[PDB]
Order: sequence, then C-alpha cells, then structure tokens
Amino acid sequence: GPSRNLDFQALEETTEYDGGYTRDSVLIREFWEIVHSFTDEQKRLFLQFTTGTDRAPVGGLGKLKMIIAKNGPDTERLPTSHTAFNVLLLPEYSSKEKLKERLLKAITYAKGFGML
Repeated sequence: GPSRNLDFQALEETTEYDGGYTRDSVLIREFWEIVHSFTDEQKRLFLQFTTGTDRAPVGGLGKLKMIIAKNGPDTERLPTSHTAFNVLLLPEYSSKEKLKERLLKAITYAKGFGML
C-alpha cells in the first residue's frame, strides 16, 4: 500500500530463535536487513514461502508467530521452510549476499500458498 517502507518490525518482535543465536546475531540481523531491504513484491512471495501468507497487512505481523532455525555451519545448501509450521531453516552464512542469493532463489522457485 502507499507508504514508506513496510512495517515488518512487528513480525520481528514475535520472531523466535533456535540453537545458540539471537536477533543481534549476524545471521538474523543480516537476514532481517535483506527482508526489509527487499521490494514489496519480493516480501509478498517471501512470506508465502516461510508461512504461506502475504506481505505485511495494514495490521501488525506480531499476531503471527515466526520460528527461525539454523540449518548448520556456513555451507552452500538450498534454504527450506514450512508454511504449515511457519519454520525457517537457513544455514549460518558468513555473508548477507551468500544467504540473500540462496534465500531469494528458494522463495522464488517455490510456489507460495496464495489464495482462491
């Protein structure tokens, strides 16, 4: 909708972390920059892949629970997620580009839940 940058912060507020990492961590922190920095259409397909839903609605995203899990050490693997359980499985990459490229392809390749 006509606005300056989508309010994905609410989503971040309820976003969960696994293993031994947090939001301040390079993996999550860099990850968030990529999602927020993406265009509106990119965000829409991004959310469908991870949780089977559309980009940030006029309301807050904090109403939905998001789960972040680390696949493993910095290695080249295709990112995976489940809309049914709203879980994101991404390996801990050493660079935002490294995870951005793998992540972007995974969400674009996969078909979003959509509607109707």
